[PDB]
Amino acid sequence: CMHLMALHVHGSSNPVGITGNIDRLPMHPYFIFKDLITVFVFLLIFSLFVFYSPNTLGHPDNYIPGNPMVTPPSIVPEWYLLPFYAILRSIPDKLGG
Amino acid sequence: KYTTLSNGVTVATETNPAAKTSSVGLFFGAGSRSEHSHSNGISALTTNVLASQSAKGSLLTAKNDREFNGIIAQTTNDNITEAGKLIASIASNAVDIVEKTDLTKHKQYLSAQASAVEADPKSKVLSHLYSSAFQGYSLALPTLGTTESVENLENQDSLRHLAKHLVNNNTVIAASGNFDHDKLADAIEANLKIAEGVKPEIKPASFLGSEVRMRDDTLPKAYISIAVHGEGLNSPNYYLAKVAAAIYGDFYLHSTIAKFTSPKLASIVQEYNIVESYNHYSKSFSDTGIWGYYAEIADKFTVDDFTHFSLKEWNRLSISISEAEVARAKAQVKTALAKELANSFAVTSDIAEKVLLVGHRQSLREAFEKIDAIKVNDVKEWGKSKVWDRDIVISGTGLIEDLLDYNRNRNEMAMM
Ligand code: HEM
Repeated sequence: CMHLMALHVHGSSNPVGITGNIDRLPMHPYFIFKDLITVFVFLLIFSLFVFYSPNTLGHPDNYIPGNPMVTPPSIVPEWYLLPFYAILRSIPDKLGG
Repeated sequence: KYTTLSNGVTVATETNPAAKTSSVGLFFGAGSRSEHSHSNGISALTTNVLASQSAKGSLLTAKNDREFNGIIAQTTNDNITEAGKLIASIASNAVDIVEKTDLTKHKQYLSAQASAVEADPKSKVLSHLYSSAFQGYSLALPTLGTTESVENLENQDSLRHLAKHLVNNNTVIAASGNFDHDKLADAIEANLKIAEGVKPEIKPASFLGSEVRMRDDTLPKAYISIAVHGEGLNSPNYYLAKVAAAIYGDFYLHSTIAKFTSPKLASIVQEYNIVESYNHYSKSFSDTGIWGYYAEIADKFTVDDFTHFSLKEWNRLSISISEAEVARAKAQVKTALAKELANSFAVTSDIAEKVLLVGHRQSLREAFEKIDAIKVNDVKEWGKSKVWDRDIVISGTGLIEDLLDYNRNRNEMAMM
């Protein structure tokens, strides 16, 4: 909500970068029906994942109940946190990491 | 009363003993609608040249309408016959008058007029609305032409225009006032001598929903206009279209009756003073029309609110118009028709327009009888057919930043 307030105070930018004030459009007939294209594409891909191969993004080892006495061969976060995890390992010092 | 003289020209007169002044004029159809982009404004220039001739005491004026043109010689009743001869002469020597004419001065006059219609905000808005609505066809052209096209006209162009359009089959002598019709007809017959020719084919035109925005932020108001494909002079809904327009009627915020005018839109727009003024109209051409409103909004932040409320009130046309509104509209349209037909100049112009463009003129009593036959269900049927959910043409001049683009206003035409 705070994000949307800070967006509404000054509006959104443009692919051209220049000021949009010269030509601005309402949102109900425009960019709500573009929002619907984007939403339905999102849901279509989301269905291709959820219904078909839903565990592709996850890691199989997560289906083995947690056991502190046996560490798995490798520890990786869920995919979207992998970059930062990599950074964490790039720095030797733990505090540095 | 009608009399077809020799040459086949028709003299149509509406004589009334109570007329204050008399008028007689020759109209030869073929206004701007008969022109094309390169030679636009030639009809107005030719009519101005003819009307600039010596008046012999009468008042010779040019008409310059969209679809027809003519020269009208107003004069007191007893002088009418003389005026008759005058215009007859002016039209029997039209080619000579044009040839001997230095079009310079007349062209600066016509350019001044064309600038005038491009400065008066309502004239500019309505001209742009007509141009965009019928874009691609001759009917889109200005009545008086553009400043760019007027300066490019020459005598040979006017001569060709006269030869094509100033023919017996395409010309009518209209008259009104207090005089004997036979005397005027005889006086004109002895003096009228114009070339033979077939009535020029009237060019086609088709409405096209469109939007034109001349946003000038330097103006003090927002002059907008919104209209749908109306009813032409031929359509039997003509008076029905006028009744539908009058249902919403006029409004001027600063007028005393602004707080008491019947139309619901007037009461709606005065709550926050959304609009400064507006007027609903049903412009009717020979075969097509524009039915809508013009409006001037002072507060630049309320153009969208006015458009929303006006189009909602239009939506009411097909659902919820009451017998009170229909009766008021009928009475107001009858009164407006009778007002438009008081001045002898207006009566002559009306006779010429009708006789040229529809061939027959319905007397005022016949028009009253036709209007009084309208019921509320007829108005709602017309609203369903022509107003409900039909494409609109829009125009705006200044401070129209708040005039939301087409789709908003167009979708307002069908939401309940
Ligand atoms: C639930 C998460 C979020 C929501 C619902 C959200 C909401 C929105 C919305 C509705 C817009 C306008 C549409 C658009 O410009 O794409 C927008 C734009 C934006 N998003 Fe977000 N946002 C979220 C997270 C983020 C994050 C994490 C960042 C950056 C770290 C971010 C940066 C921006 C910026 C800078 C804009 C303005 C774009 C522009 O004006 O060009 N947003 N956001």
